Amino acid sequence: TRREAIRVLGLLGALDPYKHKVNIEMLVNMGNLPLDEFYPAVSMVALMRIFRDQSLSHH
Amino acid sequence: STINLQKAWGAARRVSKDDWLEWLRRLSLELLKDSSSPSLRSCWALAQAYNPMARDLFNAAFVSCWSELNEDQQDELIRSIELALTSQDIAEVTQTLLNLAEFMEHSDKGPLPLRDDNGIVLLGERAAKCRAYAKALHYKELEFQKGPTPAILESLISINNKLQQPEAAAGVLEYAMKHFGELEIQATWYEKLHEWEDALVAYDKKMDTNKDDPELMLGRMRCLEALGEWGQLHQ
Amino acid sequence: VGSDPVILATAGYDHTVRFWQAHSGICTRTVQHQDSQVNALEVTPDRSMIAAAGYQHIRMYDLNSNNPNPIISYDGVNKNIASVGFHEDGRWMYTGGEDCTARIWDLRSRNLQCQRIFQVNAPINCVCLHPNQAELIVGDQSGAIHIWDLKTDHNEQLIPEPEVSITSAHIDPDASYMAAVNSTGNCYVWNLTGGIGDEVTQLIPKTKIPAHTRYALQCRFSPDSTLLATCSADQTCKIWRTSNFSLMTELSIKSGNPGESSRGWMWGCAFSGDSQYIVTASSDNLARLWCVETGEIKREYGGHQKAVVCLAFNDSV
Amino acid sequence: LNLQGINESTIPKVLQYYSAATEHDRSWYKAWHAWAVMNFEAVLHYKHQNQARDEKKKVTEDLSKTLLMYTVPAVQGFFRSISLSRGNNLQDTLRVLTLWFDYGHWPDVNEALVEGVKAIQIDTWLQVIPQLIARIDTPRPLVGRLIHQLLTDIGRYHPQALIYPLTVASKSTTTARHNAANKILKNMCEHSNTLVQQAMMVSEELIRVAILWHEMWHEGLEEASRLYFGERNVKGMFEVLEPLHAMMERGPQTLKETSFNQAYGRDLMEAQEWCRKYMKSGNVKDLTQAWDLYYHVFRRISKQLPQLTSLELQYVSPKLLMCRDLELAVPGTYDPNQPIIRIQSIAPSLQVITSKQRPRKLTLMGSNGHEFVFLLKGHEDLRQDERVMQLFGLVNTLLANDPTSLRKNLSIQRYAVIPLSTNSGLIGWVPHCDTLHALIRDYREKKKILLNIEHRIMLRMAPDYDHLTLMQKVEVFEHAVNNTAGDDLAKLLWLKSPSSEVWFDRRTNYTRSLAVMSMVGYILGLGDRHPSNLMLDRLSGKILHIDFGDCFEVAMTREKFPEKIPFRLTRMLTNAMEVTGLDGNYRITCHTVMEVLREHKDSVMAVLEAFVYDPLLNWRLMDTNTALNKKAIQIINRVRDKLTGRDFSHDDTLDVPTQVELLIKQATSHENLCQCYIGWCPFW
Repeated sequence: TRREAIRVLGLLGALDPYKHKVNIEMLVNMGNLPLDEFYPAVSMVALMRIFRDQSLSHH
Repeated sequence: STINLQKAWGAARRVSKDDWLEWLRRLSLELLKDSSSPSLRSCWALAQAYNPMARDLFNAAFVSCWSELNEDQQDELIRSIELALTSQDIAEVTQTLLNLAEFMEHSDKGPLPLRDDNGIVLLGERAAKCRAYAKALHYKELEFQKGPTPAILESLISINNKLQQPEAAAGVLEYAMKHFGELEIQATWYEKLHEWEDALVAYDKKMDTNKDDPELMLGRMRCLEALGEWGQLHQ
Repeated sequence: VGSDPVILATAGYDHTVRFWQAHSGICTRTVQHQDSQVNALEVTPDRSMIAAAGYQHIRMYDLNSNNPNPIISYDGVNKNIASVGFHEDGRWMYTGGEDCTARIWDLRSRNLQCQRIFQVNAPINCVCLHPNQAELIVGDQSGAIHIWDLKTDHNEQLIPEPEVSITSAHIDPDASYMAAVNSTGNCYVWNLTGGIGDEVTQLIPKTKIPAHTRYALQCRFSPDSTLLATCSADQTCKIWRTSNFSLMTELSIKSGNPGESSRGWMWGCAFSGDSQYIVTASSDNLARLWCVETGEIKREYGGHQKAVVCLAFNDSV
Repeated sequence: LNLQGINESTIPKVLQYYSAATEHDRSWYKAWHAWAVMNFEAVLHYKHQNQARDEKKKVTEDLSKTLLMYTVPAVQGFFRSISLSRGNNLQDTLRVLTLWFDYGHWPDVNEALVEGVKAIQIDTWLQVIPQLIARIDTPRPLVGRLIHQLLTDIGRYHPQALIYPLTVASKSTTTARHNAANKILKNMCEHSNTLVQQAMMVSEELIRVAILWHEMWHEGLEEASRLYFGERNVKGMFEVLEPLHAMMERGPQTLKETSFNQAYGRDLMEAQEWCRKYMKSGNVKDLTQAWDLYYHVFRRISKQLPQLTSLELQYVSPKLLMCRDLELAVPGTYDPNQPIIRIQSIAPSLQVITSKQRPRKLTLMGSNGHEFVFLLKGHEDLRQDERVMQLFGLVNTLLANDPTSLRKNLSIQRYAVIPLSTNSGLIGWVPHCDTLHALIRDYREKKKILLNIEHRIMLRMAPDYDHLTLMQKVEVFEHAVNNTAGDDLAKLLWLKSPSSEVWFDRRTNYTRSLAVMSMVGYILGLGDRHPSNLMLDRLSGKILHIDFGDCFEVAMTREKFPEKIPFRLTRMLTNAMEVTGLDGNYRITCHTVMEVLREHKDSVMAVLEAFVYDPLLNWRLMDTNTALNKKAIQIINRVRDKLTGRDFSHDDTLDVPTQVELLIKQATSHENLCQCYIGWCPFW
């Protein structure tokens, strides 16, 4: 599969990304508040990654 | 959280990638209990369940642990950082070790005193091996504002062809004309920037004074095959 | 004070104009100024008073009486009057403005206006005058030296090179050499012609010398027609001569510290009677007495506290 | 043109030379483009020959009967270019009008407009709607009456993009201008009888929201007092007061209008009686009581000026509270190839920007659940600032054909200026952007540094900084450069970005997007630009500018040290660019702009012939003279001499890198930065 997919992607030719783009938060709140107010305001920032659709079903 | 700090720092017994990724997880677990703020304790129960939890709050648990000890074990922390990337460089481990030196310099307490050099050469070469070209330009203004030496500006031309920014490397040749001279101008800049017309005078005045250098002989013979003059090259 | 043939006056920024002596080292008095600055200082040759010019005012002081008061203040002209010109005894007066006018004033007239207006196309930088009211030499910003006549208006416009910015002009009493130094450092040397009753003055290009690199401030010939100094802003001064153009003494007031710059420039120079002593005004608040041939520190006066641009000098013995 | 040029012998040669190329391919655009340009330049060359050899009606007839012979190559050459333009209608539309603006009283022009107007598609002339209204006072019955026929053809399709320049036409000063506009407004009421009567109700009440009653009496007293006390005004003072005396006949209706009645409405009608005690002889005691009342109400108005922070719309203009479900779409973004987006209603409360010139920051409600923020100004000049907005898109159009310009990927944002009156307007506020005045001045308190710490030391050095000469402003400049650091503004970008890949891209976008209007403004003639007009994207880092209304000697009229500085050369803009030198993102960035702004002659010579020849916009040349024929020729002479690059030495034609080099050391050295005003602040 690997030796033939290179042949498939290379027999077409090259492609420029500037014409390809025609068809197709973490460190911001710390810059305003000091370190004494950011240390309680980070744990829920470490908790909302669990709130992305995957890591809830066992814990 | 005081006596047990002198155990997981000077290990130096890491061979396989399981051990290299197991060291950072218990290091992130050790950085939690030292902070006096109770907001860092709630994630310790979730770190045993969720395995990438070490990649979530390691920035906030570093300054609160570094600014707690009585200025005695900070040098041991510096030696634990420096001896972690000495040999057997794994890419994401070096990414984690360069992300540890990121949260500190956004504050008003100064950057991290790694090597008493603020992390220029040691983490920059690891970021260059990990292909972090946005990180490779950060210490360039550190090297420029601390004394221009002739081993600085010759390294920025190699990180521009894979960055595809030709205007950033085109402001380099005329900078050495009215500030540096002629003795500090080499033929390295003309080769990687893909021109072979104006440099032929430089190759003729360089290769005729000294002996026939092999690398300059390989560079001189591209002047006939990149422009389309295959008549003299066969001779 | 008035019996001193060597008259030296130094002005500052703190509304103080102080008269300094030669070989005594005693400050006489201070002159208070009213809410402006003084741009030009010149001792009148009658050995009784001294004239000055500043922003939106033209005033004259006294030398004999201590702490004088302004009696007659010729006003009406504004916008940075810098260049002054005077008679060989102290009768006439000429001010130079940027409004492309060549005003003719008098100390014994009645009207408070000018006499005639000569129009140019650039602001006037330097004004040179013959001692018996013969010709007028005008330097501009565009780089066109103008020679003008008082009663017939014989214009002589000379453009050496575009993109220049001249500093000062001077002529020897023998009327035989002229030097023009721009902001770059090109010293145009022009030979004169001895025409008194005919006004020939056909100029001949002798030798262009790019001596200085940075900006210049003032050039002045020697009264013995021997030397020629050109002050620059690079904290050094390379004086030259007229005949052979040989480097005699490089007066260097440089520091040598790369971490400490902008101490003091070579603002004003003044040749002595036998071309041995020179008066140096700088911005380091240390008025030094340098030498021409030797070039060492003779006297030091840390009296002023602010920067000094111009001076007033007279050797009327 | 390389061998001989233009004379009285090569004009019949090039006609045959282009008609030979015309007869082969009829569908080839350049045979009707370049030949049309060659026909259009002949009329201007003949006019310049007449104005330079004869003038500086016996010659006017010999010119007009000659141009009658050169008419049949000239007029019919453009319409085939407008039937085959397909996108570039910025040049093919106006060139059949500017001759019609000059000699439109001809029967040949009358028979020439039949085949062009009545045989063109509708999607071409939907962009020249505000420009074809400002010629309403033409005394010729043939020129000034074709607009009433043109609005019939334009107004048949897309009626939503028509009333925004028609609102300002019915509020003219004199009588004879707005009568034809009222005729146009009566003609526009034959479609639905829904949009005009509601659009007037929206527009007049948003003008009522824009300016208040007690705000105008401030400058109404400050003008009418100071003219009479300083400049010896007799009859013009009543001319200043008479718009204020022709206002209080409508009567109060609402709660704020009742508060104005109980707060001030007792002495405004009575003081005119004092004026009736002044018109008989001109006494002092029969008028100083009116001055007492004016000076009493002036302080009472001025005490309430810091008390205006947030307002509610039911107090000022509650006419937008009764009846709903309108059809008022979003102004400025009406595209014929996109569906319409309507506005539901107005927000009851909105944050209002407090400044010196009194702006407003209003918002609208879209039909997709997203907010739209706009800026609302008053008593200013933006009729000249809207004539430079249509040239912001044609640059992005022209950079889409040459392959050098495609590799840079210019993203030049723009908006649409909505006209309101002769003094107020509507600025399209680009959301999530900022000026740099809010970044540095909030960053300056972070490192425990006060504001004037670089200034007071200069007050220790020289307190006469606005009074020094040319040679004495040399040493004072570098004290804030060599002593103090310069890496302060480069750290506040680092304290905002979440990563470093986006950070270097945004920091380099701050630099690569400032050298694209530094030479366009050099052609246009900018000067005296304070940094509060800067527009920086707080998400991507793009550079935009506003307030282009002092060009062409208006910025060089003032006597408070008029500078000759086209682009900024402070320590901020120098140290913002990184440490490879000074020609990294400045020389190569200017390498691309020069050819794409030089050889596109048809697009750069199609905009400046509109607002200069506009009779409503010549008053900026009136402000120079404390006539127009001497100045209007020299303006286009200066434009041509800046486009050819022969500004310094007039012996040879310099190429692109030499012209880029000419715009470097003219502002790098210090002879031009010390002739500036204190508001420019070279110590920043």
